[PDB]
Amino acid sequence: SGAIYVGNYRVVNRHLATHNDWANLVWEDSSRDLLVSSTTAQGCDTIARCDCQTGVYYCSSRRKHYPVSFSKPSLIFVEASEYYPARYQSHLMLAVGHSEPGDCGGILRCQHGVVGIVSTGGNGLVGFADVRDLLWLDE
Ligand SMILES: COc1cccc(Cl)c1CC(=O)N1CCC[C@H](C(N)=O)C1
Ligand SMILES: [Zn+2]
Repeated sequence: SGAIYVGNYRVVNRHLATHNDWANLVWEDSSRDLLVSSTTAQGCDTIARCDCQTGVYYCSSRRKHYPVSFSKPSLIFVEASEYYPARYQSHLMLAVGHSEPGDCGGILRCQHGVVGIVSTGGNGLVGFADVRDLLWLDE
């Protein structure tokens, strides 16, 4: 579990979105595992606007923050699941690190702010859904 609260928006993994999230829908992309819904209160999360490849993410399964090196956002193959058929997920960044299914939602940050959220993992790797290109989150 986990969300990014920036201004009047809540950004969550599309596979984990609630009824409230779909009833207050702004944007959703199944191929990115992202869903953005509207909130009635203000959010103070800063979104990073950068090309950073290092940062720190929260791993709920270890109750710990881990520093990571990660790749550029890209189309990576993701295996089938109860949420999606086997497909290419776009805007995905991979890093070597620990993750478990309940780890989706954990925030990845750099010196400039929120980079993205945990969306995939397995085999000693963690995948992050990038949010740095969604410029409308701050406007
Ligand atoms: C079950 O595989 C692992 C293993 C380690 C870590 C993790 Cl987060 C998972 C879960 C995983 O990657 N999923 C399940 C939920 C939807 C994700 C997606 N974005 O398509 C794909
Ligand atoms: Zn950065």
